[PDB]
Amino acid sequence: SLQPPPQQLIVQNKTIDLPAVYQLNGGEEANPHAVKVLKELLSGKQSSKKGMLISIGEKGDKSVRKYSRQIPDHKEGYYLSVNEKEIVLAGNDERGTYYALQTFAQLLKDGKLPEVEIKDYPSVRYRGVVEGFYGTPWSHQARLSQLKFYGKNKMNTYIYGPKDDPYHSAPNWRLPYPDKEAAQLQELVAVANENEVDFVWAIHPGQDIKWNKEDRDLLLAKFEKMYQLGVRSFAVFFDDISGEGTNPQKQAELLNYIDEKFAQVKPDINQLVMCPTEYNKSWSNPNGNYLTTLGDKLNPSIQIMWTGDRVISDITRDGISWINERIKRPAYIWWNFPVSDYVRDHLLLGPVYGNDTTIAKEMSGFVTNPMEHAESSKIAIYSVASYAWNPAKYDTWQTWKDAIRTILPSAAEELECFAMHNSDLGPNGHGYRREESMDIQPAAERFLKAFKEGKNYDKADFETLQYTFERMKESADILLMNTENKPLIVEITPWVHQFKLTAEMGEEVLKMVEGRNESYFLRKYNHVKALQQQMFYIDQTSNQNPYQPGVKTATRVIKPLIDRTFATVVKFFNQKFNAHLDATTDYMPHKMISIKNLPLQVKANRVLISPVEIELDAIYPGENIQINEISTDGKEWKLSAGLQKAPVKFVRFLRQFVLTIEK
Ligand SMILES: CNC(=O)C[C@@H]1[C@H](O)[C@H](O)[C@@H](CO)N1CCCc1ccc(F)cc1
Repeated sequence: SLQPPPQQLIVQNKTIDLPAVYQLNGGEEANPHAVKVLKELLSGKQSSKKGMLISIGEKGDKSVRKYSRQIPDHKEGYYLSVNEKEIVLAGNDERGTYYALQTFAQLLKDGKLPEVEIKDYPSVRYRGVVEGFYGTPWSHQARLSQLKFYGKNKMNTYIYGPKDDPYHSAPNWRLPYPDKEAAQLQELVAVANENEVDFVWAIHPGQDIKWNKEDRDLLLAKFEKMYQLGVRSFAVFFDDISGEGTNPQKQAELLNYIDEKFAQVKPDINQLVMCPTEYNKSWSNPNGNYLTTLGDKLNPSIQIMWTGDRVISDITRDGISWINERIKRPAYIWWNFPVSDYVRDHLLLGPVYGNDTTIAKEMSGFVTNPMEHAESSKIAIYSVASYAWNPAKYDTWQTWKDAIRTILPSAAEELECFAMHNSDLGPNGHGYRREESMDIQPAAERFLKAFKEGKNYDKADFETLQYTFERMKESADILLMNTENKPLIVEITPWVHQFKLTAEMGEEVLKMVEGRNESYFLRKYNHVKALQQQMFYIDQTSNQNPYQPGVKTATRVIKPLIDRTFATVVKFFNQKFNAHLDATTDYMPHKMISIKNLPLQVKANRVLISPVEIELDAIYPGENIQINEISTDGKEWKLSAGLQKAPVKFVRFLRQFVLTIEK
């Protein structure tokens, strides 16, 4: 298995030993980065002329003049051959040679190579990642890990643009980075170069830019500073802004000025990219002509980014033809997956799919906007790298599995389990969803329908659910203690905790279904209620960000199954034994009687009704009561209003109804 899969491949049945004795040809000529990889693979240090010849170099080098005709005439292309007599590692360019070695490293198994002929090259010119999300920007160590990962998977582009980096966006995009950050960026660029990645530094000046000489000069001054730090590719983002900065004429003029007075004046600047204000069809106003202005005015060499028909969308043939006709060039795709900054309580670990596989020539580039969880994003990144290199043979599920086995080989099956049930985004404003838990979806749907209707569920379906919950617990506990990729485990641990609780709860609820006596049923019932409380605790103490705090897992299929199964069996119990057990499926320390069944939610220091009287579990100082009588007890009482730290336990009087309290 090779990732990305090469364009052309011919395999035999011969097994070549990684030669004890080798003769290196072209070590002084070839890409130093590629040579370093090779020499590292050759600890079989017997290196005389008496050994198996190994030819490495770029097209035009003396080392590979023979195989000149086999080398693909594409940028970043290469030719690789292994047989009994000689090994060839010939790239069309230095980066092509490097990519030949990355494939060669995958072929090396058990210290023995297969007899293969490979002619390979990318179908998309620019492939990689744009760190362009809202939230905590990737740590320095995360970014270093990312760059080495890109090189291994032949991603040649990394676009730096964290929305919450103050020196990337407003107002301090005018200011140079402090010495610490500057030294770190200098290192990143160096590491990027060592891994054949283009470090593209983006700037995001649109929100407060003045279309005058001062701001223009300051932007160029900033670019000049980044250049001194080693940056050789640049970008200007105009996404998510209002006001004068949205002017297409001014944007195009600025970019063209940057191109003509900086990009072309420097001897070695590669990529120049811009992100438009209208970066998807849905936000494009047909009443005007923003995109056709950019397309006509912006110099053709300059790239224009695009997220598809919507903010979050997959790329289609009709969609890319639509934008391309207007910007007068092939779109540079900005794919908003697996970015989760609008569903921050979810991890998006599912496979990469939905993007048309035949449109490689219709795009200038393809980059993915990831989660602020860097390691967790490697699943999607690895897949995009595969897709972008050879879209014609992109295998959705095989690549997803290959990614997981690469990222965490010591616990691949456990990570698959966790990831399969952590891929959907849940409900959101963009209406973007992904498949989740499809393996067990059919058995869950049948079981619940039969159970509710009082019909007999199939034993097979029941046992599948049992197996699933059992597997989830194993996976959760093994992942917690995994020391192979510690940074990964740190990222997902809160979800892994919630994942195990979900599985434990599922087991206990199934036992309530099997329950044949009252005492045992009650024991299980009390255990479930305690587990609910534990999930609440994690939801309130982990991932407490300002936007979607907490931790949600297995939301598409499994949590609804358990909740609905728990509610149903409790109803049956109350009917049978004339009891009044609470069939609530989510713990809530507060109460709200009156909408009669609308549940309360605790988010940070806020108590709210899901879009009348509320009773808190205690007396708190009140902050305010936003909306769209106060009391400490039911005796004495007193589009928004404040509380001024007054003691509150009861409130009395739907798009929002939120009580904020002090902590
Ligand atoms: C190509 N550029 C973008 O995709 C811009 C932004 C950021 O990159 C963000 O990571 C991504 C997905 O959340 N986009 C969300 C945009 C929605 C949004 C909705 C309402 C708003 F008020 C502001 C932003």
